[PDB]
Amino acid sequence: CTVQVRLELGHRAQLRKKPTTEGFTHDWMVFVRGPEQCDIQHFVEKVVFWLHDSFPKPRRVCKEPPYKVEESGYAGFIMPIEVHFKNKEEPRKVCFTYDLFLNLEGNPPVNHLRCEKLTFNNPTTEFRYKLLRAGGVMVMPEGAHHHHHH
Amino acid sequence: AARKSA
Repeated sequence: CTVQVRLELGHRAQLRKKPTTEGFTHDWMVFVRGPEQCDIQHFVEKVVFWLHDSFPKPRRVCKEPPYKVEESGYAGFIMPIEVHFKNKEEPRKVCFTYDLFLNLEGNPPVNHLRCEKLTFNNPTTEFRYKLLRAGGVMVMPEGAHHHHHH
Repeated sequence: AARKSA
């Protein structure tokens, strides 16, 4: 038994004309979502966005869609992102590292997107049900039989 | 651009 399912990671960034009072030059938004017409809430319990230490309360949790964070800042950084599953066995979660980069003056706003495919070996029937409700496919080996004589 | 680190 094998279940394959997909996730989307992305972010948008925009250069401000006039910086904020804190000197922030960009407004940005980072998100986790499913492919077109796939509600990952079926199998995702929560998403934790680990912002840089310079933000207040940088451990940002989304327990329900939209799974996203909207902020303002002056510099890009690598953002660890944890997608937690509605699963009582391991794996309980999956960890990504996302490059939240900002655009230079003269380049268009950022609209970056990533597609990630998760593969689970023999998930519990309850969890595999949730994955198949969100665009997954289940694959099960069977006994093969040849079509010709020898 | 400038970046931040951990």
